[PDB]
Amino acid sequence: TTIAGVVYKDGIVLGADTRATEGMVVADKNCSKIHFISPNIYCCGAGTAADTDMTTQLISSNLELHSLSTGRLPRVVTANRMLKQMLFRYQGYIGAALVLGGVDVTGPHLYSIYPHGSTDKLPYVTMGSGSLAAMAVFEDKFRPDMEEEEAKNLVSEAIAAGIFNDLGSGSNIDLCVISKNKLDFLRPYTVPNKKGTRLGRYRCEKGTTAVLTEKITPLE
Amino acid sequence: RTTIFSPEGRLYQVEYAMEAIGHAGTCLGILANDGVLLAAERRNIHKLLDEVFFSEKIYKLNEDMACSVAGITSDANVLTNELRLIAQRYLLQYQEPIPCEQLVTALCDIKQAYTQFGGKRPFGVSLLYIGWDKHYGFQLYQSDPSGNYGGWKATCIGNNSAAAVSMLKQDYKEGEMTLKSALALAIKVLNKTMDVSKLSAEKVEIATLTRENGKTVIRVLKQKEVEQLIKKHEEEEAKAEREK
Amino acid sequence: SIMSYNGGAVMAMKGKNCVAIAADRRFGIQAQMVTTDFQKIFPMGDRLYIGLAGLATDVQTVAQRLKFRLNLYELKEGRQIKPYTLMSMVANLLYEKRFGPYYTEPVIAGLDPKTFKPFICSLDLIGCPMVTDDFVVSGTCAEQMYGMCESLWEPNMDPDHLFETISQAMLNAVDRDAVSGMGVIVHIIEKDKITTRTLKARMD
Amino acid sequence: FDRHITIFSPEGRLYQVEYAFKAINQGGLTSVAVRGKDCAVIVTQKKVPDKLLDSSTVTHLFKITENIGCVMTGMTADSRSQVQRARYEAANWKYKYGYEIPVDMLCKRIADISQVYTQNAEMRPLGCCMILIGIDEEQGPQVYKCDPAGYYCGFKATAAGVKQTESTSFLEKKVKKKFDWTFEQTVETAITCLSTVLSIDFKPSEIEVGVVTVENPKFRILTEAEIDAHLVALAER
Amino acid sequence: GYDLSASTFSPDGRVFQVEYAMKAVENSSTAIGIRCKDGVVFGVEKLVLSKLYEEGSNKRLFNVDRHVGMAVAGLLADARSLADIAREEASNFRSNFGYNIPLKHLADRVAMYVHAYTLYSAVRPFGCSFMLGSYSVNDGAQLYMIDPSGVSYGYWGCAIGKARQAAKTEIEKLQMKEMTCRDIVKEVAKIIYIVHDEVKDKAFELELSWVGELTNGRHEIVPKDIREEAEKYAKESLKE
Amino acid sequence: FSLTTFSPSGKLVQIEYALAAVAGGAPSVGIKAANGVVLATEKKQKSILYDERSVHKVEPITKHIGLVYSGMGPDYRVLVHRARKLAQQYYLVYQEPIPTAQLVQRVASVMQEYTQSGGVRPFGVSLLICGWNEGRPYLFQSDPSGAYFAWKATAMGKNYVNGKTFLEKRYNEDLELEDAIHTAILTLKESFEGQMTEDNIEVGICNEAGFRRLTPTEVKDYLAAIA
Repeated sequence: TTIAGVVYKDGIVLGADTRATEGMVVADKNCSKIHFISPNIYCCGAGTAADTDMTTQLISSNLELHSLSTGRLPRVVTANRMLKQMLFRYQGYIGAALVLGGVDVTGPHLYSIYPHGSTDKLPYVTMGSGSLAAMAVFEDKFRPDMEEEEAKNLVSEAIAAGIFNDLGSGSNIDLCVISKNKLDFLRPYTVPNKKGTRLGRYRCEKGTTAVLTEKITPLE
Repeated sequence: RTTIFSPEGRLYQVEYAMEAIGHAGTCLGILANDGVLLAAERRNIHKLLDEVFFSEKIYKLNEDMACSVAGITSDANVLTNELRLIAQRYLLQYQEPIPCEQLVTALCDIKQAYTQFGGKRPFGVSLLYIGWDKHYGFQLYQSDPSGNYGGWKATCIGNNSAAAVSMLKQDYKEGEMTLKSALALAIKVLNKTMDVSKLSAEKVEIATLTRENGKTVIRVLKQKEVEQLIKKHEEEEAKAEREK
Repeated sequence: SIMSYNGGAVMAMKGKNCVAIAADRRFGIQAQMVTTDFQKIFPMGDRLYIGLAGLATDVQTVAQRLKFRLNLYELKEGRQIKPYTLMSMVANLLYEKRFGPYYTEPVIAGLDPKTFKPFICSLDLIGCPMVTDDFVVSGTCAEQMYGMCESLWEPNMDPDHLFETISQAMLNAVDRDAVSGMGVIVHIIEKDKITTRTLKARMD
Repeated sequence: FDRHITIFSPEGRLYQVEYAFKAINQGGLTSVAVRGKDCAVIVTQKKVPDKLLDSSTVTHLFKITENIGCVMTGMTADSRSQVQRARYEAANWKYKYGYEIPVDMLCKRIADISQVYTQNAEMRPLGCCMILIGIDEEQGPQVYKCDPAGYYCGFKATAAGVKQTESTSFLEKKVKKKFDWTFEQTVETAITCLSTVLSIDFKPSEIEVGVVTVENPKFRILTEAEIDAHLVALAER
Repeated sequence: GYDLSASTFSPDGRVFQVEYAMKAVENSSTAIGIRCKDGVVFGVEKLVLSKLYEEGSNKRLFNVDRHVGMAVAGLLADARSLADIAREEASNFRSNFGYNIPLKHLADRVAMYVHAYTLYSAVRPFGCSFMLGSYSVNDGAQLYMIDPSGVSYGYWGCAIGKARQAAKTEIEKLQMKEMTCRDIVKEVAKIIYIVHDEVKDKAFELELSWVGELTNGRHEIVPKDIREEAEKYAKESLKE
Repeated sequence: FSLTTFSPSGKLVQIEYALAAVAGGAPSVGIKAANGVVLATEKKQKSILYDERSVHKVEPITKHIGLVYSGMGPDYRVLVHRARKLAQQYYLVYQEPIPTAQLVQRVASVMQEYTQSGGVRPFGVSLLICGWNEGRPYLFQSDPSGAYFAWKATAMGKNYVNGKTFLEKRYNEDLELEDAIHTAILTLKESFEGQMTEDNIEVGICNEAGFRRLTPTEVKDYLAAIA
């Protein structure tokens, strides 16, 4: 898996791949690793998929419960403090490694959260198996106070580096752009890999399969 | 209070909970050889009530059972969830449907414990149960707020029950009771007991239990399906007035 | 391994306005076959089925505990269940045992009971769903069935061809897995009919 | 009868909760709070009967957080409990969510706590009112009050104590003209209200004034050398 | 009625049980405490009901910590209990924060434990008021009194019991803010001898305690050579 | 006095007295049009000092469910929180937004929890619960007893009888969400003891787009007998 984030001049850009493995075998191709937390806060997830799903869902519900009492827009510090406080309580048994980012009244914030409850807020973070390839691009090409399309190109380059140099990542690049006045969830953004067109045909015609038993059961 | 006897060996909260059912809508049941049915009256009669639900007083408990209630309605909503849990626990434990008497014993054991254990009120609800099982076939039961169930062939609970009972005593034809006969009797008992006359089809609710190809069926008659039952009643008692 | 103690194989495959699901019929301990009419596909409504491969104890337990919840649901509710929601119910049921996990990896196949568009899903033993649009597999012969469905599957398929596809994948897959086979059963479900077949398979 | 335990009466009323509003007037003091365009002020009187008391300990103003301040009116022991609970809630809010609690939220948390005492017969309600003040990010200065019953609302101005109707008449008469609200006008309005309803010709020792402003959002309790500056200006005009 | 529980209000917002618990303090012997420039001094009017009791029984001055003292008036079992609570509060404070508890804080922690008994139907309020007194180089001298309701205020001089009025009317004459502890001892004994009435009740014992510079922040019973030298001054000032 | 006690007639008296606290709260209107549901109520203050932009009698539970009440606001703030939690529990299990009827059931269960123990009083509020699920509008009415009723239109609070006859004589289907707001405000104008301003009432509507509390501008628009 491969996920990344940046902070540009106006807001946040997130990115992720779509491959999901169970061993050295590919199970899913069009997974969705970028999760809803709030209309201004999204999260990317690596590690054990079920843990990330349930954790993000729970914090999403709790923030939709907090923002509805307050009547205000949520903040990223609140989500971070929820997540880290839970993961620290589970002492690492929840394998949820995350890249959280949003935009609130104070401005754009970006965090990386580890399954033991450590947190880092930084202008660019990577996570997963293709972390090193992504950061090899960020360290060479990152600049402060960038534009939207420059940031999007940078993140796409990072995820593509993680794809074409790691075995556990591939098959697409998704993005999410967040700003004070807009949100653009881009699924898919680029399709760098496409299966090959098949030459022969193996369509089995009615009769090639032998049957012993038959039953029909009408409905309406 | 309910944990106190009278000198004459009586329990008056258990009697007041039983008096709290005449204020509720009338519900009767009629057993037959082809099936078994229920018939409740809708006192929720108003020009602005919506009637969104499938049924308001007939509650389905299982693939082979339904019930109707009379009394406090919150208590009914409690007991109808407990019934559905008992049924599914039996299914989980044996993977066979629960018979139509174990469920009644299981709910009456809950109702009895509220007349006996300190600071809690007896359930002000009587119930009727219709269902099928592979042991005794079609059955009809009647619970009371004290935790006393009884098998019946036709009974009535709620407002004006003592009159419908007397009618059923004088018009039930045991051994020769089909389902059309039972509905024809229901439309009669429910018209000679309702204060509001003419028995609008909006003011009743009927459910039949039958079997088709080794599967159980619980239907609910629609408006137009009950209009026919009503129209075939004034014709019947207009002919019993022709012979003057 | 654990799930290889009993064996199993389950597949689901969509068509155009239809869907299929298939399983093998063997029950056996490590290397000994006990019974050849073992149930691994369970109905959860009309136009909706679920399949289970893994440890048979967990298969029966999950099926029974899910029918519990489904019956209570559709009693409280006044409607039959959508597949998207059964998926989440199963995910919750399995994630409640995140440290005591049931050893199953279900497969769901059905049609939404209003618009009748097909649905297929897969889950792991702790409940991460996987809503594909081509096919899903779970069991001991997962690679062998991936290899067949990648090559034979086509986008739009009437039931007469979908049956052939999902049968020729299962047969040729379980004929290379030692602890899967002794029969193959297939369910085809449409808006108007549910068809069910047992197939001529090897019993070695 | 229908007045001893928290049951309902035939007219749908709770008399033990109404009788807790009467305990607010047993202390014999009156509090006033006023809101401005850049400020929010609370005011109360400081009545020592003995010269043996240390005047430093006799206060009804309290610091809940650095940015939130309170004035409590009613039975004195109940107020300390409610204030400590407010402080605990304000601290746990920041521990959990990572930013300072507003007044809008602390007030309703205290109200939610108070309503359980009316719905459960375990504990008595508290014979105390509470007025809070604080500066918000977007909303600006805020003045909030909560009751023994769990009612809460925001105010432009309000009072708590014995002279509360004859204070809210003064205040609603002054608020309608809608003059250019300022720090000095706000404090003058509060002191004039408390002087009119009591008719006492205040000293700097007989009152204590807590303030909060958009310039300095930190709650600060004023000194006698700073109340005199506002008191002298009143006699002029 | 409206005066049988502390969970009950009256139609004018009064809780009569808490007042009846103060009526019990009004019917007890008198204790006073005066805050000096460099310490605090406690004095108690200790009544001897019978000659069979030893000299030292029913001690109404308590050491709650090695820098805090406590004088009580009311029910005595209640006072011993509240002393035991004031001791574990200061104990846990040192166990958790690592230094001696201040008195403004101890007073609050005991006041809240006392106030908690004014809210429930299963308990009565406490039947004892009491004074606390401490001295520190940083915090200085301090004197707080706590009532059954749970109120707590600071003082320069205070009294609790029967002759509260008569004793404060004498304490206000003192210019305590100028004086030291050895000079205020004389005044404390003089007031206790002025307010004691020999006809209303039988003979009594004088009980004194200190905290200040001259004990180095250590709450002590006054030595005998000074207590007698003050009891003498009390007798010689009764020529008035 | 006691709640775990029947009368010889077979009545629960404290519940009847809790309904008397609903019958003395501010009026509240409810109308179910063909393409929406309206909720309107009287939000009037005892002085010009009360800031009306701080507390709300119309509150959202989800994107597609909303509330009003008649009676006690302290009691209302508990059930608001409980409903908002129950909706999230439902979403957490099924990942589908809760239907409007299941929330009413699960909230009447909460109201029934407070009717069976000693040492607890029932709620002094009735609720009106609007929704939009499955391409159809819904409107319910939960009571302190634990009982709910589905309505096409109704009114709660002061003068809840004449305000309901007004609807019986001035309401039909084949309406839409804009013809119903005029009728709801007209049904509130019966009991309004003074000039109706944009700040003296509070309105909320639900539709395909979801629940929304209208603003004082939108209130002042239709307060001119406009639409």
